[PDB]
Amino acid sequence: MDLILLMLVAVGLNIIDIYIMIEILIMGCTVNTIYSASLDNDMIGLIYSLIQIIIAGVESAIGLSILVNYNRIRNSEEIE
Amino acid sequence: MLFTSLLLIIVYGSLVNKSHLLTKLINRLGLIIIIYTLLIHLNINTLENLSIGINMFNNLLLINSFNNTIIELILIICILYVLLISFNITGLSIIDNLNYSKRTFIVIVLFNIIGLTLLPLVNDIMILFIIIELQSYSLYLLTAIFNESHNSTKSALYYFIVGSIASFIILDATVSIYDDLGLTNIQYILMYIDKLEIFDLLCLLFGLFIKIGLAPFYSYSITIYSLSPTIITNYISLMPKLSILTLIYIIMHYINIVNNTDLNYVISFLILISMFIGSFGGLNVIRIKTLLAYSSLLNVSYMLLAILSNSNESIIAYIYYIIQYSLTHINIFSIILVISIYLPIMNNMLNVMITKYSPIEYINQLKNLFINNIFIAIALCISIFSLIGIPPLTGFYGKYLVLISGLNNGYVLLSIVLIIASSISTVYYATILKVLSFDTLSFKDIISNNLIINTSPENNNNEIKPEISNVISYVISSLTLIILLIIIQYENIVKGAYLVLLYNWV
Amino acid sequence: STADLYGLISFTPKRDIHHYVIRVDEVPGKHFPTNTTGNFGNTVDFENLEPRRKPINPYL
Amino acid sequence: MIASLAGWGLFGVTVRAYQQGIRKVPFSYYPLGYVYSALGWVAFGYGFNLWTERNDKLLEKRVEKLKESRNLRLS
Amino acid sequence: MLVQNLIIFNIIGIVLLVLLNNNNNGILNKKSLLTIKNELKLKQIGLIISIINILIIIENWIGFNSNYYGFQNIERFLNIYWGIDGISLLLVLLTLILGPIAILSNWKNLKGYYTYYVISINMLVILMALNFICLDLVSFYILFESTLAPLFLLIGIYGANNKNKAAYYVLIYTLASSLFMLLSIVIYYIIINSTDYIYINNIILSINLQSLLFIGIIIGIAVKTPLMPVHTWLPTVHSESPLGGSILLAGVILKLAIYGVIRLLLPNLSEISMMFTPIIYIISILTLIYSSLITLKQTDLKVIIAYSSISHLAVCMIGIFANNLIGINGSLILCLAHGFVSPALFILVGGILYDRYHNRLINYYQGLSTFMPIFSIYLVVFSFCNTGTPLSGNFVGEFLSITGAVIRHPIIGSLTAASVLLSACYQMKLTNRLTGSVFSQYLHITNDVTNREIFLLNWLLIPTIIIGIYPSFVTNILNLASSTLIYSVLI
Amino acid sequence: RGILQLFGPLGLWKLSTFISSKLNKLVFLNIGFILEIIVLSWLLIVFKVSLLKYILLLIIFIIL
Amino acid sequence: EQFHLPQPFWPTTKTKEGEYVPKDSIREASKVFIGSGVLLGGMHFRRLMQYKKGSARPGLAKYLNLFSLSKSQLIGFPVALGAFSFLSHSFANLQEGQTATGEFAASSIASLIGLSIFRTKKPLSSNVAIAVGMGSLFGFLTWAGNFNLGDNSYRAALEAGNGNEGGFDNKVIKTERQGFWEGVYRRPLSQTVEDLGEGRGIITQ
Ligand SMILES: CCCCCCCCCCCCCCCCCC(=O)OC[C@H](COP(=O)(O)OCCN)OC(=O)CCCCCCCCCCCCCCCCC
Ligand SMILES: CCCCCCCCCCCCCCCCCC(=O)OC[C@H](COP(=O)(O)OCCN)OC(=O)CCCCCCCCCCCCCCCCC
Ligand SMILES: CCCCCCCCCCCC(=O)OC[C@H](COP(=O)(O)OCC[N+](C)(C)C)OC(=O)CCCCCCCCCCC
Ligand SMILES: CCCCCCCCCCCC(=O)OC[C@H](COP(=O)(O)OCC[N+](C)(C)C)OC(=O)CCCCCCCCCCC
Ligand SMILES: CCCCCCCCCCCC(=O)OC[C@H](COP(=O)(O)OCC[N+](C)(C)C)OC(=O)CCCCCCCCCCC
Ligand SMILES: CCCCCCCCCCCC(=O)OC[C@H](COP(=O)(O)OCC[N+](C)(C)C)OC(=O)CCCCCCCCCCC
Repeated sequence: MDLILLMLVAVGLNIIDIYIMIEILIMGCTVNTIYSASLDNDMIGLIYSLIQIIIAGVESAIGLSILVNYNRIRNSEEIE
Repeated sequence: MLFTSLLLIIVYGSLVNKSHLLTKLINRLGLIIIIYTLLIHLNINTLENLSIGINMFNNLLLINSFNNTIIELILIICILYVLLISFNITGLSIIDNLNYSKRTFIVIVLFNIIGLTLLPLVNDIMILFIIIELQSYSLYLLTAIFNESHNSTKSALYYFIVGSIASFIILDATVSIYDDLGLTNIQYILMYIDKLEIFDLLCLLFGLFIKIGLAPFYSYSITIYSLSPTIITNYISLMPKLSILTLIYIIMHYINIVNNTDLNYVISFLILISMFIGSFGGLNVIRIKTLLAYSSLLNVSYMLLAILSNSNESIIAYIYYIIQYSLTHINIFSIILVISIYLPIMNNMLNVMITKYSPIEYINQLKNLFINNIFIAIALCISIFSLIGIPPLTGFYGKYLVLISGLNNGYVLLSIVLIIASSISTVYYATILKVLSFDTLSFKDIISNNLIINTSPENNNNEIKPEISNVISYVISSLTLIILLIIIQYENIVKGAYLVLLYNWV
Repeated sequence: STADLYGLISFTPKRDIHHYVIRVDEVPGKHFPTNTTGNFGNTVDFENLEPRRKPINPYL
Repeated sequence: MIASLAGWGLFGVTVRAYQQGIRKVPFSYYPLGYVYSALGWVAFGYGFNLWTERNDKLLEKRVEKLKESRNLRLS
Repeated sequence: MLVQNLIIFNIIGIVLLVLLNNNNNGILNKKSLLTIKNELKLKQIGLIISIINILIIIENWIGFNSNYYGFQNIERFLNIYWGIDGISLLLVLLTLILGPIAILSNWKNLKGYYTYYVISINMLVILMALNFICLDLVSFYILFESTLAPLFLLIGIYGANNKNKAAYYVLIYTLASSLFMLLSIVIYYIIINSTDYIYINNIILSINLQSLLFIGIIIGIAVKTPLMPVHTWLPTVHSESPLGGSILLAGVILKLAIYGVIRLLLPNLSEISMMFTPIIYIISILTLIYSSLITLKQTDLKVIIAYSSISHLAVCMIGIFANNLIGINGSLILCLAHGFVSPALFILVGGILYDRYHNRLINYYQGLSTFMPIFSIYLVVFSFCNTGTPLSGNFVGEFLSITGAVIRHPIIGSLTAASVLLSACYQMKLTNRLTGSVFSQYLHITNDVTNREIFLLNWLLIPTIIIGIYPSFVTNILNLASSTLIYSVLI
Repeated sequence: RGILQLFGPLGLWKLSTFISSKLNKLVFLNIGFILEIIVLSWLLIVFKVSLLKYILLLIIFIIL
Repeated sequence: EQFHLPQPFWPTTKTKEGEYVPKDSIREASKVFIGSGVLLGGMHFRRLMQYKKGSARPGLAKYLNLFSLSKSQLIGFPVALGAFSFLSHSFANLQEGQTATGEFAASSIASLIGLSIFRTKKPLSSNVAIAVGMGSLFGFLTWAGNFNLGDNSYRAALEAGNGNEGGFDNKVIKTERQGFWEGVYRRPLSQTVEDLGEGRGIITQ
């Protein structure tokens, strides 16, 4: 069911919904890293997992700021 | 030098008052920083010492002669770009003040230069993910530096989403390699190069192919380059390719150890499509930056053929091609920024709107450049004929060396296709030359008192006032003659490329 | 002479999964942050380590 | 080496002369610019000659090992 | 003492013209004296430059040995080796001779920018001349395609109404095809590590690889001679390019394909050239026959001359691919003779009639001998020279090329004799119309051929007659060089 | 003026106009459009390489 | 005595007589036909859901229309690809190997079969011209050696000792024909007679 690109329907029809999809996709990689590190008893993989969480948080902030300013520009006359 | 000086500039810029003059002088400070960085790097890093390859910072980074050459190229090209914002490009306040409006312009560039230089040096999958995001985030900020521009913010929104998906693919590939092997250091992974899924590295390359606008992911790159300001498009369309292509060559160098034929075919398939879209795509377009975006896609495809072959001749071909293409890229965008002073002023059909961010936006805005400035027009013609591949310009030798690597490794189909694509792309390349000069003899006896340059006041009616500032005109003059007169020193330059080794030794 | 020179440089030596360059100069595990002596599965003796493979510098 | 640096200085005069045409000034405008331009590329030419002379030494040393590798292949 | 002096002098010549004309361009609103009389003093300097270029090769000609086998005047310049043999020496002289002739043709018939035109013409003459004295494939290709950039701008700026279409045709036809020749050159540098003329002539490649290399090289050559069916660009370019551009294109550029066969095919791909010879003859014979019949239906005056060059160069391709000395010498003789007669026909059509009436349609002209007797004398004489009438160099070239073709292939090579009839059919039908009947009702009486146009016609006619009556001036130089190209094992 | 123009400047111009018109409609700013193409490229990794020519024929079919 | 014609063909690895186990044309073609139909059919239904997810947003509709296929295309594409897979395998078995002639025939016929389905509202000659064009492209693809020559490249030949690294020697004459990428100083005269034949200057005048 994945090869027919079923996930393209589960994503909503708003720009912020695309942002949510990216966070979920990146979160799946981090969960996989924790899964492998825990089985191996490897703290190096848990270091990688922590880095992925911190880096993904930075990505969300930058993307939101661009989207905030993009919404600001349209409602920017502010004559009142 | 970069990191320490960046912190000082960050604090200093926020302390002094907000003004165009201080921002321009701060931009010159950034120019000195990059120049000092180049001097320090050249003092300690040499080609001979780095031939073996030296690990750094607990083997997280690995520098060799191949990596060092690109870093030196990155610093040099960044110096030429800062000259645009550190000096006048047209001499007119209404046009030039855009570069001096944003104080964080030089700060964001210094952030990206750190990412660009460290990316080819990555030796761990963890630091690979960290650095690729460091470079990607800096590009998003630079694309959105003009936050009062609707197109600039829209492009950055597009850039963020496409790059984030590519970063996820890159992260997904590295995580899958860790699951199979449990190791994060690349050199440790090379011990198991014959026991890991080699198509996981193809997933890694797919993320890198997105970040360089390769087909089928070309569409976002063309849209972003056309909408972004010319001063921003000049950076974001060249700098990411300097570092990512170098990293792709290293990854392909490791992949060729197992020599997976299926891996080569998939990359060949993407190169074949990129040559089709790169050539036929630019045939029917009216924007100059849209035309250059297709030109960028086509030339990256030519370099990828050298990268895919990954042999001794590929090192010579790639190093030469990336250096000469960057110089041609700088020269063309430098001329485009300057020639905005020859635009006629209305004093209407098609209701054409031109903004201050992209004064030159259409190919036909280059009309009568042969009459307006014969030396600048010839400089553009030399650059365009280099992209075509007319010998003995720098462009011909780049394609000549790429063909050598492609045909030596047996890529007969791609070599023939790249030459058909070159002929097809010559059509839109020649269109630029047609606009510049083909109406010279009919418009020689014409009067133009409505040009932008005509609005510039004179000093005393006796001073010989040049139309162009000293710095930008000198850079165009230097780059044009290097492209034209490469035959004089071609033999020695290739000998320098002979000594760039990626673990060849003997 | 020029043809001979280009033949030497342009020749790419064959690489395979049995012969290739790995840039590791030492064996890890001589010191761990804590609990260095684990299940005694580390059989590599650093007191009698044989000489490592050294990288070749063609210019030296 | 003087002839080499003379050529590099000649190239620097060409760059300045080509700059004058770009800026639309007579070629005698500020003649001191040619002195600055020529000495700038003389400095680049001096460094370029050192780069090429150094590269020739490095190439010869590597060629010796390549010939040894070729002899083993041809046997 | 040749390439070094030729390049340095011409580069200094280019700089000299640029400094003088572009000194006062700084929005001076000036008048200046160099621009007086349509920039006479700038055209004169460029004309002097072309004359001096001829003297440069003459100094090396004095030391040329016709009894010495191998390249002479071997010189290293720009990391490239340059040399001269019998075949190269004559082709260089022809290229440099047409320099002043091309400049003098557009002396006072350009709308402006004479300095740009003069520099472009001299640049093209030197670049084409250097292409005959390079000693490797890479250097051959560099000069083979370097002429495209000056020629593309020259046609697009000084061209006729359809100059835009002509500029696209010459740029794309001659580049897309030459790139296939570059592939064969790249293959040589991969498997032999060198593209030197002498080095690659002694190497025998596999019969399959020689077939692939021959096809790649012949595509670039066949488009440039040109041969059917890749010839359609040439009539468009000639009908729209300026007269000086037509002279260089018809007199020099089309001869590079014949010289390309000498250097790139015969001595290095000798085994596959024998196999390809029947195919080359079939293509060239059809090129000769079809072009002559197509010329009978053309209405543009300059297009008719353009198609005539295609038929003659088909004979040159036939002669040069014959495996005997008679065919090879005749092909080289015909190239030299065509290098003078063909520009003269363009001068008569595109330089004399066009500069007065500005219309190239054939329906406007008839009975021109009534008020232009001097024009008709040269038109008739050059028409007979173009048709291969004896006492002209074209007859010597055509007869030996036909004879060499019959020696190479008695059955199908006999068809080359049809050039004697077919060439007279279209050339005389044009000349008979232009001189016969009453003077045209659509033309006003005006000046006959002026002194400047008399000079151009006379000094293009003189070499043709000298070669035609005493071709031993040319044969003696060529005999030793041409004998090396023959491949045969008689036992 | 016939077949050599069909296999020449006139024929290639019509071919170029048809192909370039299709490519002009593929370049527009749309998150859903570029997202599907990126996800579609993942099928190249999944598919066995012997199917590349079938993909190549399929791509040409969509140009029509 | 056949005519002596040039052979501009790149080297290909040959299988001796008795080798080349044939390919099951039906099974290989059925996998492509079924696989293509499920994906094209599956994506069509998925795109219908995207239309129903929202139909008042012009941006989404514009991109969905580009990827949308007509009913004839959803049927024609799997049939054309399935026919291509069958004919390519069937023609390869006849010739004991894959050739550009067989791929030209397989591509042109399969394209014409497909074109007759989803391009019904066009002249037949128009579909023949495209089928010839499509078949020629894949014939050129096979002639060039697919995406890479593989072990028939010069780099592979140079590693195996079949190159020109050792130079050339006129004093050594090899009766057997040299390699594709190998060059020699002097060749046997018998080989020249094989390539060209007696006649216009070989042996006899
Ligand atoms: C002797 C000198 C020879 C020099 C030239 C040699 C090459 C000659 C090429 C001949 C083929 C092109 C000439 C004929 C094409 C004419 C195109 C045309 O007529 O219309 C375009 C056609 C659709 O037809 P339509 O738009 O309706 O026009 C009305 C027709 N009654 O649109 C179509 O249906 C075309 C098919 C769809 C597009 C297919 C594209 C696939 C790739 C084609 C090959 C490109 C290869 C490029 C390689 C480098 C880039 C990878
Ligand atoms: C089943 C999933 C979808 C198929 C995969 C698509 C993605 C991979 C293809 C790579 C190129 C990406 C192009 C962008 C994706 C295409 C999206 C699409 O399908 O849009 C269809 C587009 C518009 O078609 P249109 O008819 O105008 O609109 C239909 C309205 N009823 O029609 C088009 O114009 C799209 C075609 C773009 C041109 C690509 C050409 C690639 C090169 C093919 C020839 C190869 C060149 C070498 C040939 C010789 C090889 C030996
Ligand atoms: C209006 C203007 C129109 C154009 C006019 C052109 C006039 C040319 C001027 C004469 C020049 C001259 O004489 O150059 C000669 C000198 C000295 O050569 P050398 O030191 O022996 O080097 C060896 C030369 N070999 C190999 C031929 C023997 O080389 C130079 O300086 C070269 C100038 C730089 C060319 C650009 C390529 C190198 C870039 C390096 C960084 C990437
Ligand atoms: C040792 C190596 C360096 C060379 C020494 C000189 C350095 C420059 C300082 C001098 C002062 C100056 O540059 O003054 C500025 C001048 C003049 O500009 P203008 O437009 O006439 O100004 C107008 C002033 N009026 C009104 C009086 C006329 O600019 C130049 O001449 C530009 C050339 C820069 C120098 C050459 C650099 C070459 C680098 C290329 C190698 C990669
Ligand atoms: C053999 C090596 C030669 C290389 C260098 C040649 C000179 C380059 C131009 C610099 C000077 C300049 O741009 O000056 C312009 C000159 C002079 O023309 P003008 O009528 O006075 O100019 C108009 C000004 N008016 C109207 C006030 C009088 O015209 C040229 O452009 C001629 C030379 C270029 C011809 C070919 C262009 C494309 C080159 C592509 C290379 C692959
Ligand atoms: C192997 C030998 C190769 C020889 C050369 C190949 C054909 C060259 C055609 C000249 C085109 C030209 O001139 O481009 C200019 C022409 C302009 O057309 P126009 O004349 O104004 O009429 C047409 C315009 N209308 C209808 C308005 C009147 O635009 C084209 O056609 C654009 C497509 C050209 C692509 C060429 C790529 C060739 C690929 C390599 C070979 C497979």
